Amino acid sequence: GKSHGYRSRTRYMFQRDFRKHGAVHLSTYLKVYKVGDIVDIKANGSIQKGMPHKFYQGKTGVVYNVTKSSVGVIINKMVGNRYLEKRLNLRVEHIKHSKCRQEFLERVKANAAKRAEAKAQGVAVQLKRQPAQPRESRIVSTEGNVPQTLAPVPYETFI
Amino acid sequence: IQAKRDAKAAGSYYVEAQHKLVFVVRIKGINKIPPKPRKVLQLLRLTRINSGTFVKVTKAT
Amino acid sequence: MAHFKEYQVIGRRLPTESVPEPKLFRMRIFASNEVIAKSRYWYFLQKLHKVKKASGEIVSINQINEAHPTKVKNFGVWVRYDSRSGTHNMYKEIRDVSRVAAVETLYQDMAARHRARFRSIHILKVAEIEKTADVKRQYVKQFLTKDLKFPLPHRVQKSTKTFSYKRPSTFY
Amino acid sequence: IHEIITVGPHFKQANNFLWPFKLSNPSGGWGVPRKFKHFIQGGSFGNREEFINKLVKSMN
Amino acid sequence: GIDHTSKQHKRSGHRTAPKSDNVYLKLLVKLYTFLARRTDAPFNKVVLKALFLSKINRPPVSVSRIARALKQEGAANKTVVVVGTVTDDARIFEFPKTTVAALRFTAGARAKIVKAGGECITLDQLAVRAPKGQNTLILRGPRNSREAVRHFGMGPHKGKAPRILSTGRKFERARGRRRSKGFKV
Amino acid sequence: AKSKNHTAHNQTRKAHRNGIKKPKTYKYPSLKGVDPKFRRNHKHALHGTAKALAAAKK
RNA sequence: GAAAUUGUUGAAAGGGAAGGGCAUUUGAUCAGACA
RNA sequence: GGAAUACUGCCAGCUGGGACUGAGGACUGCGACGUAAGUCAAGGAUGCUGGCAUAAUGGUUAUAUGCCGCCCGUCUUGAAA
RNA sequence: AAAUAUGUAAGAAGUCCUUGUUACUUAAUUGAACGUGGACAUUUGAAUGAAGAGCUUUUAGUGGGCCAUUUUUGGUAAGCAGAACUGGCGAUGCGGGAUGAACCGAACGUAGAGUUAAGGUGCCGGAAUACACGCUCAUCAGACACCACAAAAGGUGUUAG
RNA sequence: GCCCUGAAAAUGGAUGGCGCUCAAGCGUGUUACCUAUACUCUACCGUCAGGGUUGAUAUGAUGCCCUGACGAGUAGGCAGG
RNA sequence: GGUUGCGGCCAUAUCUACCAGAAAGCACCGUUUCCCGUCCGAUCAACUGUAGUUAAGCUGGUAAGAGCCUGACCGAGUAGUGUAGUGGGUGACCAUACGCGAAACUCAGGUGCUGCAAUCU
Ligand SMILES: [Mg+2]
Ligand SMILES: [Mg+2]
Ligand SMILES: [Mg+2]
Ligand SMILES: [Mg+2]
Ligand SMILES: [Mg+2]
Ligand SMILES: [Mg+2]
Ligand SMILES: [Mg+2]
Ligand SMILES: [Mg+2]
Ligand SMILES: [Mg+2]
Ligand SMILES: [Mg+2]
Ligand SMILES: [Mg+2]
Ligand SMILES: [Mg+2]
Ligand SMILES: [Mg+2]
Ligand SMILES: [Mg+2]
Ligand SMILES: [Mg+2]
Ligand SMILES: [Mg+2]
Ligand SMILES: [Mg+2]
Ligand SMILES: [Mg+2]
Ligand SMILES: [Mg+2]
Ligand SMILES: [Mg+2]
Ligand SMILES: [Mg+2]
Ligand SMILES: [Mg+2]
Ligand SMILES: [Mg+2]
Ligand SMILES: [Mg+2]
Ligand SMILES: [Mg+2]
Ligand SMILES: [Mg+2]
Ligand SMILES: [Mg+2]
Ligand SMILES: [Mg+2]
Ligand SMILES: [Mg+2]
Ligand SMILES: [Mg+2]
Ligand SMILES: [Mg+2]
Ligand SMILES: [Mg+2]
Ligand SMILES: [Mg+2]
Ligand SMILES: [Mg+2]
Ligand SMILES: [Mg+2]
Ligand SMILES: [Mg+2]
Ligand SMILES: [Mg+2]
Ligand SMILES: [Mg+2]
Ligand SMILES: [Mg+2]
Ligand SMILES: [Mg+2]
Ligand SMILES: [Mg+2]
Ligand SMILES: [Mg+2]
Ligand SMILES: [Mg+2]
Ligand SMILES: [Mg+2]
Ligand SMILES: [Mg+2]
Ligand SMILES: [Mg+2]
Ligand SMILES: [Mg+2]
Ligand SMILES: [Mg+2]
Ligand SMILES: [Mg+2]
Ligand SMILES: [Mg+2]
Ligand SMILES: [Mg+2]
Ligand SMILES: [Mg+2]
Ligand SMILES: [Mg+2]
Ligand SMILES: [Mg+2]
Ligand SMILES: [Mg+2]
Ligand SMILES: [Mg+2]
Ligand SMILES: [Mg+2]
Ligand SMILES: [Mg+2]
Ligand SMILES: [Mg+2]
Ligand SMILES: [Mg+2]
Repeated sequence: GKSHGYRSRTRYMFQRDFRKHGAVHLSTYLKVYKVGDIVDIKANGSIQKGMPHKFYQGKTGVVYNVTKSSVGVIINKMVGNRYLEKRLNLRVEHIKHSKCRQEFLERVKANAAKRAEAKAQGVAVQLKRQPAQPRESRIVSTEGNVPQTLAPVPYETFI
Repeated sequence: IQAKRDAKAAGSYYVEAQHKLVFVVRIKGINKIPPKPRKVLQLLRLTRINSGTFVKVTKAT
Repeated sequence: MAHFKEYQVIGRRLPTESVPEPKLFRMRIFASNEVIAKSRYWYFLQKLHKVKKASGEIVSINQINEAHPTKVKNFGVWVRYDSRSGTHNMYKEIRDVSRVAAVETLYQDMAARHRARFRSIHILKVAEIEKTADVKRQYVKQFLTKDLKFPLPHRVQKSTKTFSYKRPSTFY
Repeated sequence: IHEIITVGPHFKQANNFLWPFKLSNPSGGWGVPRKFKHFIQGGSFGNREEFINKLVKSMN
Repeated sequence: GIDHTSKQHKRSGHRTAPKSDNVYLKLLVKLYTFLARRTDAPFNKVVLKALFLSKINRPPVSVSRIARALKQEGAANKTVVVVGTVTDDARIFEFPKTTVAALRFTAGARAKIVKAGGECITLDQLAVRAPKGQNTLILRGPRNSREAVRHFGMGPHKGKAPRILSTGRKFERARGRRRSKGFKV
Repeated sequence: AKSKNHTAHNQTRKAHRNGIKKPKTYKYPSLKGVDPKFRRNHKHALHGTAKALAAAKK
C-alpha cells in the first residue's frame, strides 16, 4: 500500500548541496535570534534533531520563543479554506535571519532621511515607490551609426 | 510634429515616448474564463462585454 | 495576410550605461498595417540577433512608396517556404507594377500552388530584374516578345436580369 | 477629460470617478471574421494601438 | 451578462424596525427616527438601532453596574441611558442620586434608584430633556453572560460545557475527559 | 462495484466561495509555548513595574 | 344531478396520428368608451 | 523645380432621406439668444387637419398559413427512449 | 537547471531617543522581556479594485458524478480504467455545429428600436449565382474544427519548385 | 500541390437535402450583407440599496417621494401570498 | 610586508612537478630522573633549549599543467515553457501570435580574501 512517513518524498529536498557536505560552518551557530525576528526555514539534512517537517521547507515565519539551542517559529499553515497557527520548534541549523524585510527596513531609514533632508529644506518630497514608468521621448543619432539592413536567411543544413 | 521633422533634418530619428494611457474594451463574453484573467478583468472593472475603462500604463498594469 | 504596404522598420537594443548607442538595424517588411510590421520586424530580428522586443526598441517605422508605380516591372522573387514534410528555398518571378502588388500575388501563388499560408513564408529578397534575358521564367518571358498581341476568345457579358430575351454571343 | 488624457497627478481619482463605459457593438462590424485572435493574426484582441480609436468610435 | 462579484440582491442583514409588535415601542421608535433623521446627533441613531434589538442583544443593566459607571472620572452627574430593562442589585449598599432613563425599571430597581433621590425616566422624556442626548451615558448589559453561549464553540480542547441534561459523575466525565480513560478532550 | 477513488475536483471552488480567510493578526499575541523559566521571571518583572507605576500615582 | 362515456341536432377541419408556441388572414362572438 | 491627388486622421463645419420611442405632469435647475422687452430646440410632445363614432379599433374563439414544438412522472453521469 | 506554480515583506501594531521592573540572564544594571518620558502625519511610504469590513448561532440538501483542452499512469486498443490544474455538463434555456448533455457563441424579468457573436449568404433558407489570383476533371471527384477515419507505397495526370 | 492507384460487406441513402465542374470544389486575399434570450438606448414589473418626508386644517408611516444597480436554476432554504 | 596563537568565509585555498625563502617565529631536532602511554618514548607523556638543521614541514614563485572561481549579444533568444485560435496535418507531430527563458559549448580573466592578539631586519 501507500506510504506517507514523516520525511517521505523528501529525497533531494533534505540532500546536502554539491560539495557542501560536512560540518555546518561555525557562523550558523554564532548568529543570534530574538523574538519577533523573521526567519526563513530550510532543513539541514546532516542535522537530524530538530528538523522542520517537509511542509515548512522554504517557508518564512516569526520567532516567538528562544530556548537553549532552538527558536520557536510560528508559521501560518492554511488548511481547508483558512489559516491556522503553527508553532514550530526548530534548531538553529534549520533557520536563517530573513532578508524579506531589509529592503523595507533600509527604505524606512532612507525615507526618514530625505524627509528631514526635505523638511529642513523647503518640503517638496515625493517618496512612495512608483512602478516602472514608460520611457520618454528621445533622439537617436546616426553619427557613427547608419542602420544595417538585415533580411531573413534561406534554408540550410550542416550535418 | 516639428520634433520628428527637426530630427530627420539632422539625420537622426525621433522616438516618441511610449504611451502613458491606454483604453481597454472587454471583447469576450462572460463565461469559460480561467481564474487569473477573470480576476484581473474584474480588477480593471471590465465585467461585462463591450464595456471599457482607461488604464494608466506602468509595468505594474 | 491582406493588402500590403512596405515598411522600413528600424530597431536597436535598448541602451545601457556601458553601451549607449547600440547598433541600429533595418528591415523592409511587407505587412498590411504597421502594427503587424513591427511584430514581423521583431520576429525576424530575434531570428538573427540576441534581442527581443522587451529589451529592444523600435526607432523608426516608415512606409516606402513604389518609385515608378506605373512602370511595368519584372520581379524576381526569393522566398523561404515551409511545406508539410520539410522546409524549402524557392525562386519565382512576378511581373507587375509595384513591389507591393508583387508581394500580394506571391502570397496568393504560394497559397494556391503550395498551400503555403502566410505564417509559413519568408520573403528573402524581392528585386527588380534589369535587362530581359536575365528573366528566367518562361511564364514571364512569354510576355516580352516584341509587338505582342492577343485575342480574348469566348467573351462573357454578365447578365443583369435573371431572364434574357436574346441568347448570348461570346464574340469579342 | 484633461486630467484623463494627460494622465495627471490625480488620475487614479479622476479615472475611477468615471463608471466603466458601456458601449454597443461596433456599428459596421469588427472587420475580422473571427474575433478571438490577436489583432496581428487578423483577429480582434490585443493591443491594436492607434487603431483602437477607429473601433471605439464604431461602438460608441 | 455580468461576471458578478458579490451576491445579487443581498439584504443589509440589519433590523430596520423592531420585530416586536408593541405600539409603545413602535412609538418610541417613531420619535427616535425623527430625531435621528433631523439632528445629526450620533447618540440618536445609536438608540434608534437598539430599540430594534432582540431580547438577547438587550441584556439587563443592573443598578450596581449603573453605580459603577458613575464612578467614572467626571461621570457622576451624567444621566445614564439604558435601552432595555434595568434591574435591582442587593449587593450594592451605597447607591447614588442620578437619572436613569430606560425601557423598563423593575420594581426593585426603580425603588432603590428613587430611595437614593434619583429619577426614573422613560426614553421619550429623555428625548425632550436631551434631544442630542446631551450629557448622556449609554450602558449596555453583558451579552455573553447568556447560558447559551456556554455551549457555542463546542469541540475538542475548547473547554466549553457539553449540551447536557442531568449532570454529576456518570455524565460525560470518563473516556475522553481524563487521561486514565482513553484520552482527554 | 468499483467507483471513483478520489479527486480534488471542484475543491478550490468551494474554498473560495467563502474564503481563504487571511490569517488574522493580533497585537499582543499569546505566550503559549514560551519558555517557562522566562515566563516565571517575566511575571515578577511586570508585577514589579506595575507596582512602581502605581507608586508613581501617589 | 358534475365527470369519464353516449345519441341526436348545429358549425368546422381532416393526402400515414392529434394536441401546443409566436404571429396574422378569415368566420363567429363580445366588453368598453364615445356624446 | 512646383503643384495635384491617393491614403490615414481631425472639426464644439453645413446638410438630405428612413425608422422606433413621447416616460413625466404647476412652478423650482443648468443654460442659450437678445442693446433691451422678450424668446428658446435649455430638468421627457406638442401643434394643426381629417375619418369613424361603430364591431371601425380591440378581446375572445374556431380555422387556415409561415416558422418552431418528441411523453409526463421517475431513478440516473446520461430518457423522447 | 528553467517556464508555470509557491513562503514572507511593502509602516501608527511604524522608526528612533531618554532610562524603570525582575526572582530570569551577565564578569558586570551586562542582557532579555514588559514599561514610563520624548522626537517625526497622511507621497504615512508600490499598483489595481472594493454595491463595504468583521464576527456569531443554527439548520437543508449532498457525500454514485460525468465531459473538454493541457499534464499524466495502466492497457495493442477502446465511446476502456485511473490521477493533476482549470473550465464545463450535471442543475441551463438561447444563437451556431442538419441531427446531439459536455464543442463554438452567449448565460434568460415583460417588451420596442439598433448593433453584433459563433456561424452563414445558388435553391431548400434570412443574406453578393460579390470581387480577385491560382490550383483541381476523378468509368467510386470534392466540399470546414470537435466529427462521425484511412496508411505504407506508387503515377510519363497536371501544377510550381 | 491538387488529382488518380493503393481502397473489400451485408434493407436503399446520404458534403443535412437538391444539385454544383473558369464551382455552389481546394488554398488565399478584399468588401458588402443575413441574425442570439448577448451588447447599446428606452418603457414597464419585481428585488436589493441609498436619500427625502409626521406639519396640520382629509383618505394607507408596514406609508408617500427621489435616485441607482441587479433578474439562469435541480436538490435545497427562506419569504410574500 | 614576514611569522605565530585563536579565527571567518571554506579550492581564486585543492592537485601534480620543479625552484626560492633573509630575519624572527614555527619546525625538525636532543634526553628518559619525574607524571604519563605504548608490542615499539614512532605516536602519546615528561625534561633540556642545551647538542644540531633549513632536508623536510611551512611560506612563496614557475606551468600554452589538472581542478576550481568569475565574465561575455560564444552558443542561444536555441532547447524547454505560460497564454491564444473552428491554425496546418490521416496521423505522428508542426508552424504562427503575446510573453518567460536554460544547460552544454566556445572565448577571455583569475588562482585565497580577511579579523583579533603577540612578534620580527
Ligand atoms: Mg509508494
Ligand atoms: Mg487511510
Ligand atoms: Mg569532508
Ligand atoms: Mg534520537
Ligand atoms: Mg483602471
Ligand atoms: Mg521603391
Ligand atoms: Mg459607421
Ligand atoms: Mg457603411
Ligand atoms: Mg449594417
Ligand atoms: Mg467564419
Ligand atoms: Mg453608435
Ligand atoms: Mg452563571
Ligand atoms: Mg461496491
Ligand atoms: Mg466505472
Ligand atoms: Mg465515492
Ligand atoms: Mg333525479
Ligand atoms: Mg365551429
Ligand atoms: Mg391566435
Ligand atoms: Mg406625455
Ligand atoms: Mg406623459
Ligand atoms: Mg360596442
Ligand atoms: Mg364602420
Ligand atoms: Mg387551435
Ligand atoms: Mg420541427
Ligand atoms: Mg424510476
Ligand atoms: Mg444506468
Ligand atoms: Mg423522461
Ligand atoms: Mg504569488
Ligand atoms: Mg476605489
Ligand atoms: Mg461601499
Ligand atoms: Mg451545514
Ligand atoms: Mg452528511
Ligand atoms: Mg447515494
Ligand atoms: Mg470546456
Ligand atoms: Mg443527479
Ligand atoms: Mg449552458
Ligand atoms: Mg455535423
Ligand atoms: Mg475557446
Ligand atoms: Mg430542401
Ligand atoms: Mg434568400
Ligand atoms: Mg484540422
Ligand atoms: Mg503519397
Ligand atoms: Mg505529382
Ligand atoms: Mg465523403
Ligand atoms: Mg449547401
Ligand atoms: Mg474560396
Ligand atoms: Mg456587394
Ligand atoms: Mg429581450
Ligand atoms: Mg430567480
Ligand atoms: Mg442566482
Ligand atoms: Mg633561522
Ligand atoms: Mg620508563
Ligand atoms: Mg623522540
Ligand atoms: Mg609530547
Ligand atoms: Mg629547500
Ligand atoms: Mg606548521
Ligand atoms: Mg589551469
Ligand atoms: Mg509552450
Ligand atoms: Mg489545436
Ligand atoms: Mg521545434
